[PDB]
Amino acid sequence: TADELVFFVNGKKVVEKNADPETTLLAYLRRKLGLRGTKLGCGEGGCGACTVMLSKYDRLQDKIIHFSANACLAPICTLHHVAVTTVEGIGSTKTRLHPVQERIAKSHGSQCGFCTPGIVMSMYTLLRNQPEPTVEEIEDAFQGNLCRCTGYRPILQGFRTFAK
Amino acid sequence: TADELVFFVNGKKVVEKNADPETTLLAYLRRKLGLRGTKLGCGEGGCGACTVMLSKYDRLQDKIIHFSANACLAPICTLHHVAVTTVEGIGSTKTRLHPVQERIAKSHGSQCGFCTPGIVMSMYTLLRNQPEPTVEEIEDAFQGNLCRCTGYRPILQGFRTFAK
Amino acid sequence: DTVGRPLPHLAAAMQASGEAVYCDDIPRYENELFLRLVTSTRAHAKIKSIDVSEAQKVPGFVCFLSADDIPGSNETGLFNDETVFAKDTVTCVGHIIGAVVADTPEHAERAAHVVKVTYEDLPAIITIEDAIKNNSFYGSELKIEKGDLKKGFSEADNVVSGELYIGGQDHFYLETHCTIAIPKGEEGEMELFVSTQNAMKTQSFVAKMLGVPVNRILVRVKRMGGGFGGKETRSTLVSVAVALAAYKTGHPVRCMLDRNEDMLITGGRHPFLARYKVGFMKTGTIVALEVDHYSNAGNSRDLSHSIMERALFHMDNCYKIPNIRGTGRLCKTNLSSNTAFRGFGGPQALFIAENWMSEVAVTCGLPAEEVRWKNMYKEGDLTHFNQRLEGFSVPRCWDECLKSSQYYARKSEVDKFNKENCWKKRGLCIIPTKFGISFTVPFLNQAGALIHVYTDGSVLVSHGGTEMGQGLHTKMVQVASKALKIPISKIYISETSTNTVPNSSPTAASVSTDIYGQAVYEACQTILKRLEPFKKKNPDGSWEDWVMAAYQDRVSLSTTGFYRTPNLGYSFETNSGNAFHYFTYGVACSEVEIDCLTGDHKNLRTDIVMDVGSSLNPAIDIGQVEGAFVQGLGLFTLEELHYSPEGSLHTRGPSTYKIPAFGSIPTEFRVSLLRDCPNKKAIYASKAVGEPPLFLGASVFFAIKDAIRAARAQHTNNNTKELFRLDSPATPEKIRNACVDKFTTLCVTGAPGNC
Amino acid sequence: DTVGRPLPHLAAAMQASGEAVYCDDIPRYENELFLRLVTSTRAHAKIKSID
Amino acid sequence: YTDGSVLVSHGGTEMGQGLHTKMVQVASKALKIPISKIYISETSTNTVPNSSPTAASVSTDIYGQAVYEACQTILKRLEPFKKKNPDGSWEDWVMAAYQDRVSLSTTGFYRTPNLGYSFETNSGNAFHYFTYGVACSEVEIDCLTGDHKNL
Amino acid sequence: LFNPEEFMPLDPTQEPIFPPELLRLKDVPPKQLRFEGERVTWIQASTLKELLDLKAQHPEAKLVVGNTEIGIEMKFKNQLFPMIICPAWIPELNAVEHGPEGISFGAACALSSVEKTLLEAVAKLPTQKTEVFRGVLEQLRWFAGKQVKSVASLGGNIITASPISDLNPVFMASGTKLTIVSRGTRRTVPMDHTFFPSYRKTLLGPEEILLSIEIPYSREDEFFSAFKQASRREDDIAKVTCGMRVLFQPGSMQVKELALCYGGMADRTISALKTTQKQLSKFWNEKLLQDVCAGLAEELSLSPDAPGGMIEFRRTLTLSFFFKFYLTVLKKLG
Ligand SMILES: Cc1cc2nc3c(=O)[nH]c(=O)nc-3n(C[C@H](O)[C@H](O)[C@H](O)COP(=O)(O)OP(=O)(O)OC[C@H]3O[C@@H](n4cnc5c(N)ncnc54)[C@H](O)[C@@H]3O)c2cc1C
Ligand SMILES: Nc1nc2c(c(=O)[nH]1)N[C@H]1C(S)=C(S)[C@@H](COP(=O)(O)O)O[C@H]1N2
Ligand code: MOS
Ligand code: MOS
Ligand code: FES
Ligand code: FES
Ligand code: FES
Ligand code: FES
Repeated sequence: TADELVFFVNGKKVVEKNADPETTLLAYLRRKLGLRGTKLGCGEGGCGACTVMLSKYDRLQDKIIHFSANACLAPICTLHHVAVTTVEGIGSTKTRLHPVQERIAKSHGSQCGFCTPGIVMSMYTLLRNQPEPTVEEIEDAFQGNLCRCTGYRPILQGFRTFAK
Repeated sequence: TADELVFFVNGKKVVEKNADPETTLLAYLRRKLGLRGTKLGCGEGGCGACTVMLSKYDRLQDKIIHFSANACLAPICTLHHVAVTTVEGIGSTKTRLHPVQERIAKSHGSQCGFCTPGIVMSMYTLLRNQPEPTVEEIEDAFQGNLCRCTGYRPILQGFRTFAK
Repeated sequence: DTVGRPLPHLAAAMQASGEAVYCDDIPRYENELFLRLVTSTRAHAKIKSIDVSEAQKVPGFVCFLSADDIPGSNETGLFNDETVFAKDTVTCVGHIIGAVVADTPEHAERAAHVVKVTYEDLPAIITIEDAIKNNSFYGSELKIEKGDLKKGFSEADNVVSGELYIGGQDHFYLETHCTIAIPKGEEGEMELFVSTQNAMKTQSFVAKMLGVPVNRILVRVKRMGGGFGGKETRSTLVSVAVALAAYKTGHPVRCMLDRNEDMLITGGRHPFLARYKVGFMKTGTIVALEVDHYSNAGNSRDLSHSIMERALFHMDNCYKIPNIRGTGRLCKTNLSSNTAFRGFGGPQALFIAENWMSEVAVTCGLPAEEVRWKNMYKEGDLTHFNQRLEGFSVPRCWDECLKSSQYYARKSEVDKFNKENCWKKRGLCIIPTKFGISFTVPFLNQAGALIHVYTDGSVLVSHGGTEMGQGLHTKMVQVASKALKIPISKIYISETSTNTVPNSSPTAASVSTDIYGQAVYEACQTILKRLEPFKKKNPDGSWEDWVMAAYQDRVSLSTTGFYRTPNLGYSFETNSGNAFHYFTYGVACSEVEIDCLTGDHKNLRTDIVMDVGSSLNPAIDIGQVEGAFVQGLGLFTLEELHYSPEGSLHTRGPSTYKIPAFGSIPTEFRVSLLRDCPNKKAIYASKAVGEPPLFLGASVFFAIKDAIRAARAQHTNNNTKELFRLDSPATPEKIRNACVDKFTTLCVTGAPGNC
Repeated sequence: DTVGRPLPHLAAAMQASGEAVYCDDIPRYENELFLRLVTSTRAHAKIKSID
Repeated sequence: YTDGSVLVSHGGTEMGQGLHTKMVQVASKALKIPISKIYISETSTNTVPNSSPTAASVSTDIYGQAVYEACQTILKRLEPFKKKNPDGSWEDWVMAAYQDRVSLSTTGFYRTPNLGYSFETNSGNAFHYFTYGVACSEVEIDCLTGDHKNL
Repeated sequence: LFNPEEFMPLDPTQEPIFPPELLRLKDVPPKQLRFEGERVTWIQASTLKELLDLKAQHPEAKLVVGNTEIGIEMKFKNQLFPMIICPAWIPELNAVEHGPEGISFGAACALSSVEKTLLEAVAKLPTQKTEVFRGVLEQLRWFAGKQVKSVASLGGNIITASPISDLNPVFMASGTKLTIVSRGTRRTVPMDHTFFPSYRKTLLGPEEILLSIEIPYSREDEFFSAFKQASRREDDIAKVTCGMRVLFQPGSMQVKELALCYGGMADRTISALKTTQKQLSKFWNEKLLQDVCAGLAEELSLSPDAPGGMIEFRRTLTLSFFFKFYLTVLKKLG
């Protein structure tokens, strides 16, 4: 009587046989899949701590598109045939950091670290759409990410290195 | 097309809708019900570490009966309409200890403590069958319980106080 | 002040109620996996393939782990001569090849059974005689020698030589080996909950296997359901495997061994073979002794060297022997590596001693007590390793045990019984013991504590020792309370952990009360010195007042304490230096009745007198005497391990391995602690009690041998000075076979026989 | 001796990778429950009943 | 520990300010060993009791001192082994200390001196010292909207 | 060491109540239940009829009552039985029936029930009628613990057919009667040497189930002993255990019947038939002792490499146990 929900997280197939419409992607990642890199900062779309990348083939555009989303507000039920990438999908200290991860860490752009995965996912998404962005494009990528510790300067300074 | 399995543990009803025939009472108590007073000592009936009391209304004797059993060899599928009493069913430090529990502890009858629940339940079961046992009945009650620490003397001394 | 009071074990009420948490009682994490070891079925073979195809079809199967999966090092064991996971060659049945990980312990079990190993057999060495014949030993001969043996044997009136074997022993801790490993996912950090007496080696060994610094690994030990030495080192077999699974999966993982796995894999007490020659006078006085000892060490060194050292230290028991030579060799065999077990080589060497001493008395035709007494050390004598016996209390234990057991009157009753009975016989024997106190490796004789006093006046004590049922935490609370002059209700010990006290020695050698007692005492002295100014200012105030004032004056309420046993360091090159801090002494008298037709026997009465100095806790110390004696009763008379000729253990559970039961203990069973004998050398005048009483179990063995002698006088021959060999354990088989009669010889059939 | 040098925060690499563990990132026990506070909707009042 | 790795615990907590980082830098300097040999895992009441909250900006000052003192104790205890094996490594000195039954665990403690201001007498030091600074900012306001830009 | 005067007194009326809900459920009529696992289907049979049909339908289905043997087989011997039937609920398999010739026990009767019943029989009846009962009780004396005895069934021990069963030698020596049934079939046989053809096997058909076991009263001039070795070193071999019976011609010491049956001397319970046959009409004296021991020494001789070892000890026990029986019979004969 209920359909299967099929999506991908970090390249791996998720088959949810009993999807609850109320379940957010953030709750699913953290409490069903045990991927805790994505964080709860507000649950209202304003802080971007829960930022992930979604990818899908656009039928109309005839290509694969990549964009950022707040996992705290994405119903898993919108994600049928969508691929999710989280912070753990792009690099790890156990294997190798992604350049975005290395640079934010080495540039002193992470203090408490709680906003860091969301900002990494915002920058990563930008780079997936535009491998050579401008300084302007870089700052705009972060209108939806809040950091209480750093005063933002080091984060922009570290990511400036990816321009233009 | 499986029937529900219905039994009691410490006065509380357990309804198991998907009983596996291979499931032992010891596994069920420890790993499904989270009652970890009952221990694994051997898995072959020799040690008594897993001793519980079983109670049922015997329809052939027209009588409620109480006996001890090894949880490690009791299939849950034999227990439909049977009541299980574990060590946590008779007393605790958070409520009141059963006299059996008080006396073994105070008589220096518990060292490492691992065999103590099984011995407590063997003694408990005797008293539930015979409120005024003899000294001989008391010793025979423990043919199935092994203790590696105490040399047994203190356990028998503390329990001899129940005799006459 | 509870020191010297019979305070129950602090956790006894919780243990009786099933509230006490042991390792496997810890709740499981939502994602926690389960590990089952995969183990060799051959004594000695090359590993030709490992097939996990059928195991992968088991529901809930996660992975198979083998040496190839280890990120750091596959080299482990106390002397770095073991593998975590056997790679190309297996060297005992039970040798660990790999592990299965699954979502439930039932699924791990199912998968493990269906893993298929292909082997090519290699020539195996199982028995000590195999090993001697093949020159298969670890290291070179150990030796202690004093006096002039050729001279001694020349002055001797009589010489007796012989061979004797003592079987090994499975620890049979009611809780088997257990580890939980929780990987943190940060920086190689891992937190382990382990049933171990040795958190330090666990921590180190896990660290080495992973290839990460020791500071990343935290090992916590709340309590063990028994240890008895079997968790001094061999606990790392399970811990390291489970840490690997945790590292590999990123999930919490646990393993608790089933009894049959535990008995096969984890090692036991060392079997010993002895070849001996004693020279003595017609009076029973010993003038010369030569004993060559051989231990069955199994497939790695582990603690085998130190065990043989302790054996050589105890080959005298309580007897002055002017010309003596003891040697020891460790046999390298295709059996699970044997390890520490309560007594640690001592019971073996002491049993060998009492055996030749029993033969001296028989040969001389003198009463055994008299020969023992006449040969006993005196206060201030030197041992064969030249250590002075100060406060030698055996004579006192002996006299008091003789009196309270009514030995002489009961001896006459035993004789009356044997005169009146043809197919049953009684025996009675009184046996002394001494047991040297300290690790024979000097550097292990160190102990740390860490004490915090919180601002409510409550005190948290942490020390390097672990609780395995011996009441160590109980004694440490009693000590801290006496030292600080506050009630025990104000003190708590939670667990033993590597991040509170680092580099701890294993909780072993019976010295924990001694050395952690001093460390705790010292920490307490520091706290007292810091609080003294506040007591001075407010002498009628409360502990809580003093503590709060100290806190508000910014005086630290946390300190370490440390103790290092002084004046230790025996040299095998000079045969000098103290091997031990002092000795614990005891005497046991036991009476038995044997059934000469079946080989069954009844333990009728046992009386023990034990020198434990001024006991910190008589109830706990009496409990230790009783438990240790019964384990020794098991070792010498009930417990027998049995192997196929191919070296596979047959006896893997309580159905085929018989530890003493409620009905096994002496019908009348009396223990007394010697009075007015304070020990200057240890905490509040107490003495170590853990291991010293176990050899007193042999009093039963030698009462059984006395009873066999009577059966043989009845049915076998007329030779009153006959020496026959009785190996340990004296099981019904050995007892029955020794009662040579018309049935053993088949004379009853009409054939002639040696009857 | 790194004192006086601009050494990055020790945990920064793990913070960027989502491997640094904060309180809620600790795995839940199988039997672990969840609490939610019930709080006053009034600045100053007697509590008459709770249903 | 007997591999030469060092575990530091102190009363202070990490909230992003890089206190553990600074404490490792201090320990490395005081012990004269690389930072890679030292680790801080967590803050806990069973390792360091009765801790003040991590607050008043003083955590580096005060835990830095406690860490320093504990390190000095360690160095003092290791010194005889350094002298016996002057061409050896940290790891060899630690192992020698262990085998000679020298304790490789110690507390450290610091109490800020000469503080005690009285509101009754208006005297006694309230602070140990002061931290100073100056900032110059320029803004542009939109007088029509109330918005502004920090220039 | 402790003070019992300070202990809380026991209050037998203040014990946990038997769950009232469970008590209400006892009125509900029993019916067949089916449980399905990863690997095993389990059917709880409510009626003998259901059991016989299920077994006819599924002859390979494994019976389980106490599981004290099947649990070991599954866990330790790797055995897997995809279909299990539990007949424990069936009244016929639990019935304790007093008859002219002996006491009948349903096959699911727990060893504790057997022991209770026999202990009562022995207290009430003349010594001369309870010789076999006392043999059974001696074997049950130091046999496991209360926990095992409360769930281990009488039939389970018999059909398990361990070479070291302590009960099968007594049942063989006494010609204890076994009532065996399938759909259609019903037959009663006294247990004799032929009941155990090979290792762990009995003389039952694939569908047949053991219904009841009748342990005989002893008769005039009939005497019984049972003995067992007090050590076990291997899982199910090489532990000597026996049942011994002699019937004399009326008022005589002349052997009319003799049965010496042994466990732990082979891969099944065996009867020393050749030895006992030779003693028929002989008198209970030293010559008989000598001839029986000689017979036993030969008939039961063990190869040096026999499984379980203890070769000399076991031979010696077979003889020493007969000697004890020989002397006991002499004391009983007066
Ligand atoms: C710790 C312990 C100690 C023991 N000590 C002894 C001992 O000293 N001496 C001794 O002789 N035994 C001993 N036993 C064995 C014990 O007596 C038997 O295991 C028990 O009686 C088997 O009965 P069960 O109901 O548990 O059988 P189950 O395990 O349920 O079944 C046993 C076998 O019998 C078959 N079966 C059961 N009922 C019937 C039926 N009525 N019709 C046809 N087949 C049937 C089953 O299919 C199975 O093959 C010991 C067992 C334990 C666990
Ligand atoms: N209950 C109990 N008592 C026991 C043990 C044990 O595991 N459980 N181990 C024994 C052994 S082998 C030793 S060495 C000592 C160790 O503890 P101690 O040094 O505190 O006596 O306890 C002895 N008594
Ligand atoms: O020193 Mo005890 O662990 S043998
Ligand atoms: O002292 Mo900062 O925590 S306000
Ligand atoms: S949690 Fe703040 S935007 Fe999702
Ligand atoms: S680093 Fe703390 S909120 Fe950004
Ligand atoms: S666990 Fe040993 S009898 Fe059940
Ligand atoms: S108290 Fe340790 S096994 Fe009994």
